Amino acid sequence: QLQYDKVNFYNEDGTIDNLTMEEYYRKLTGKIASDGENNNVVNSSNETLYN
Amino acid sequence: TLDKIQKKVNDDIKNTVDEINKIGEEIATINKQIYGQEALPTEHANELRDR
Repeated sequence: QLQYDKVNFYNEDGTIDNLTMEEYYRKLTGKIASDGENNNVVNSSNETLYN
Repeated sequence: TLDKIQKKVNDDIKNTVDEINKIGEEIATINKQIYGQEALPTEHANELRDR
């Protein structure tokens, strides 16, 4: 039953979750991937002008 | 489920927001890179404009 459900977490400062871990994981992993997306284009920006 | 998708639509925006806010300086800085008190000639700015 529980694995169906969204359950609560107080992260570091304690901010409140009511979550599945897969959500939890995804927001964590998603945080990394977004940066990769951002870094790549940002890098691309540095490249073209630098070239 | 109607309620769930409502909430999914909500973050999609915050998903949007993150994109623009992150973009907002990416472009602003990029403009900051092209020129300043000392100047950048034009011909490559074409491709920078292209970027």
